[PDB]
Amino acid sequence: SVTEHFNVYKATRPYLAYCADCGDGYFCYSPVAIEKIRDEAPDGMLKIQVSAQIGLDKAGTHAHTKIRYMAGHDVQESKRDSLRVYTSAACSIHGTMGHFIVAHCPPGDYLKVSFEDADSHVKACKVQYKHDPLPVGREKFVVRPHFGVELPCTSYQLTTAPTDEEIDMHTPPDIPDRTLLSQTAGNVKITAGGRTIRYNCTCGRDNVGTTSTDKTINTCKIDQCHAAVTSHDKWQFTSPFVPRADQTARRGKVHVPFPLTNVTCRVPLARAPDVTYGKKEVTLRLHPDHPTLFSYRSLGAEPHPYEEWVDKFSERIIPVTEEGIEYQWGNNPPVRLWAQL
Amino acid sequence: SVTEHFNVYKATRPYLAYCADCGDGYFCYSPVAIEKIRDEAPDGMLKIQVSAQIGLDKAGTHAHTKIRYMAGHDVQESKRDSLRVYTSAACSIHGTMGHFIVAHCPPGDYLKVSFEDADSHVKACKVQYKHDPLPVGREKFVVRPHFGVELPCTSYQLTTAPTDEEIDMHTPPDIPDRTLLSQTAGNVKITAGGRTIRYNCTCGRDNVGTTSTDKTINTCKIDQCHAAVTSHDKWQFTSPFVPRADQTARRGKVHVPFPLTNVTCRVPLARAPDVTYGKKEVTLRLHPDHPTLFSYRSLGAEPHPYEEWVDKFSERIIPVTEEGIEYQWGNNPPVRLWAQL
Amino acid sequence: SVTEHFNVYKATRPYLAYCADCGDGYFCYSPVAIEKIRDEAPDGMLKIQVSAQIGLDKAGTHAHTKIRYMAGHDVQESKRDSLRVYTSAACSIHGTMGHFIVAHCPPGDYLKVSFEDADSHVKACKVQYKHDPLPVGREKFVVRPHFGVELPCTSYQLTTAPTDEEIDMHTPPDIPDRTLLSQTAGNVKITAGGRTIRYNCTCGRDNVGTTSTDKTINTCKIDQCHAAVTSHDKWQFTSPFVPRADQTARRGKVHVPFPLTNVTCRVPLARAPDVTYGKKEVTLRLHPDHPTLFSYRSLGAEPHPYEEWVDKFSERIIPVTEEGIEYQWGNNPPVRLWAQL
Amino acid sequence: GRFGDIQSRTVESKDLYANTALKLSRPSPGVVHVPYTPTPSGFKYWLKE
Amino acid sequence: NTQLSEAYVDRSDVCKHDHASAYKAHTASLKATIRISYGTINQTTEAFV
Repeated sequence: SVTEHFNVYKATRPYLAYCADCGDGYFCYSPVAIEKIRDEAPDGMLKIQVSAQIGLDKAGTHAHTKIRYMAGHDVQESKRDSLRVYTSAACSIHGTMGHFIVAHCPPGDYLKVSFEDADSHVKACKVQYKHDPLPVGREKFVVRPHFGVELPCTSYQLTTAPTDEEIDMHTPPDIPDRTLLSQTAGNVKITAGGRTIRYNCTCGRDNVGTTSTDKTINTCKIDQCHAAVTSHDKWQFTSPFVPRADQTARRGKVHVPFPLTNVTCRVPLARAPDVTYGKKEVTLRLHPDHPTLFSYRSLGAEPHPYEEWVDKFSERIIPVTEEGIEYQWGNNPPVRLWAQL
Repeated sequence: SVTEHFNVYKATRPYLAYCADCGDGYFCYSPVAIEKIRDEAPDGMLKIQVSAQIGLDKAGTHAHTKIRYMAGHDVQESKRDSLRVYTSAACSIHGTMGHFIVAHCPPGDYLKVSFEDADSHVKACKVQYKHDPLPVGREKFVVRPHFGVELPCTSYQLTTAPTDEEIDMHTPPDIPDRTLLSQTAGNVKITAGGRTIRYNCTCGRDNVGTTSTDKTINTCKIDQCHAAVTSHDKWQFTSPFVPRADQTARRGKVHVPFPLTNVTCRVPLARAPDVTYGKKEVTLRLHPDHPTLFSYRSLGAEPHPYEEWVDKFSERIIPVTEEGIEYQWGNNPPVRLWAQL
Repeated sequence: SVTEHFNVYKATRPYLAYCADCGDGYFCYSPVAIEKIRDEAPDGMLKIQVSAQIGLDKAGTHAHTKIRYMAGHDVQESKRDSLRVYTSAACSIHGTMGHFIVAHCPPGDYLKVSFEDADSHVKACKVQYKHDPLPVGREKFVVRPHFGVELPCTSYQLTTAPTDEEIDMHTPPDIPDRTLLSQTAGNVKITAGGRTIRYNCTCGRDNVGTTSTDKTINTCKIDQCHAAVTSHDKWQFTSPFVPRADQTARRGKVHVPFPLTNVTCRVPLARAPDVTYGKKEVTLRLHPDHPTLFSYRSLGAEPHPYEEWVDKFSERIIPVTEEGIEYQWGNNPPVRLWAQL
Repeated sequence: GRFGDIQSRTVESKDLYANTALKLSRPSPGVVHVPYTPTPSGFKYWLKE
Repeated sequence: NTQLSEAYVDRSDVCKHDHASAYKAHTASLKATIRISYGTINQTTEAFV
């Protein structure tokens, strides 16, 4: 249960993950991380598991224009409207909460997420993010403002729920920020800020020191003074290319958003064409719509099961007889195929 | 007629009303509507007419920076660029007249209009009217920047088109909006505010009737003595997704922008392969180009024609008769293949 | 020599021409357009050529905020966001060098070069931007972020060359100008400027005067008045559909920044299915991926070769002889079918 | 990766079978990569079917 | 209460030029420009056929 933002935001000074496609092909610890995606939608209001307190600023609750961009180039509030999505198209994030961001996009295969106001020059960490449409209903459109249904399907929650599960990361800091050392020749000096520089002297058995200030290593300097990124205060859960194998099992457990409810979506119910139920036959001359799903069942009879996606109006073979046929074409009731007399 | 822009725009200034797709999975009372598309200028002159005055400053005239949207919570007279006709694309920015924006824009089924200037931070209302033209000429391109053709077609009107279009309003404004309610117990303490507000109640001539000032209204309190801002000062469009509870069946007529006429256009001139004409044979090595209608017609003979809207470097099999082949493809001229030794 | 490519923009001050589309619908003066292409893409670095000094400032400022475009109505100095990738999307632009601009992007046919750095909204030199996939590997996946390949492809490399190629610039053109000067009653009472404007009067000695300081020439007015506005430091040879009788039939060269070279990349090594080498026949079954060639090869024998660049998870019997086969299905080693045991 | 590759004993119960091809790789050159590769998702594959 | 809705389908005025004709068939014409070369009378002659 995570129904207050306060401590779960007050813990997380986050780090940038190893991203081999941010720009052209450049790869480094990008300050906004793209951990996973989450399918919580009947349609796909997708909730990507992201790198900071996603909106969770240093202000405890989120400032909506204070997007908690969290790198060693610090945990600060960039202009929170600068966060956007590239789904192969400008995505429609309804919200962003926790270490996730939840909203719709053009449902497809080309993942990208963007910080703008100091979240990059343009900060677009991407993937080949396969998140398919998979629409409820035989008609292949998304009926936004009026549709032929209002049918309940398992959508996620757009109010990011506080906690029913637990994003519990482990292995506190071990990552790529190690330039806080500096060179002398026979005695190296120390002065650092911006990381947790754990030192290591080469001519010296005391050089292992976590840095917050100046220091010195006589007898061996940088170039044998190995000072690297150590930290604590979370589990920035599973940063690949970097230490998610930090050898200290010490974790942080926060919530996750989006409890799934059956949202009633505007279904595909369009007007069907002229029923050419012949005097010894059946047919249904139908029109086109968004890419439809018609159904033939061997209704009453041996089950000739048929169906179809739709992109042009066609006359379907209605099994004409007194023994019935089973029709049901795109979000409406069926046709009991009976010839009269 | 309709041949004066100013008062015919600014009489019934625009009313942001209930658009069924404004948000993530629900609509709202959207500030910018998208009413109906006028598309007959064959270069893709999609003139979408919606609930904003297309190109009108809020005080009435052609304000170049001002796009006038209005609500009873007041006129958002905002910037020009905050509307984007996201037609599967960016804004296909052509122009805008009257109550419509006329756009030559790229193809995409899930069109959108977005509003950002003083009517909201943004509002996105989409339409499925997929802007794939299939233009004039045989060829498989839309070629403006080379003069491959000047194809005769529809020039969708961009002049001062005052009176071919008529923006109407009959059964003047009918929709639900009662936001001028105030707090009382039995004599309701309402103030001035909300809209053109009447009461619909079980008592009072302002408790059930016109409130136009501060009031304590009797015989109808909060809880079941309602009120309503009805659309007045114009015959607004038809309001779709609206009611005829505004039962004043009357007349409001105004112009609509720029009906189309004749006009040339840029086109893809005919790309021909190398025809292997031989002593009893005809073949054509058609190279790949844009997917163009090659029309190898019977030249004077029985005209069983080879048609194709083809994008392949294939063989156009020229069986040359004594009648000759009529070989013309892709908006180039024909060829009269008289086949003789 | 290429130390002064700012000198290479000074001695040849470039300029866009009559461009065939600044919008979708006007053949006009496109002063900031996409003049040509240079696509040596082993890896997807297309460099579109533009007649401004894109890759330098107008005075010579090397930066994105010193973004040079050229015209006699001057070098436009933009910030680099007014470089416009509109290639069917905003492609991932590497930058600009000289006259060309290198970048990557998704596929498409409709390329747009926007030029709107502070001097306009944007001048949009559209062109048929046929950029194909041209994918490399066994698969149809394209990403940096897995450990899956070192594909040794070509790259339009990041070098600004001091000599690689020859961008040829010479023959400073002349601008058609009776409108930059002012016409008298029986003369031209006008000044020259915006070009070295040679005069041509219907009768008079204004019929030979080059323009930096005009005059009033009576007795041969407009109506027999003409002027041509030439330029000093004119080394630009590539007016495509510009007039080239700017009579210097000779060009100087220029170095070729953005040259091709050898560079590896990350690869989508396409996964292999469950392969039961059953008692009469092997049988592999593969899931969908990025669209990869499932590829059996007849090992040793008369080789049945057979691949298919598929993406739908299906099966194939390895007809596995004693000799057997080679199933290299999207970028693994060849599946060695020696069937026995 | 078949329909039911995510094996689950009882719906309230914790243990189960599982046949998704959880094949990680020993990692890449400088980036010490999680080389993880499971089978394609049988929840998503069963949604495909 | 009701939604006592009407609906007014009309000829949409983009068929103020956007019409389609269906010619019920009548006679086909013959306007002939025969180049007449009657020896030294070398000219054109055009008329109904």
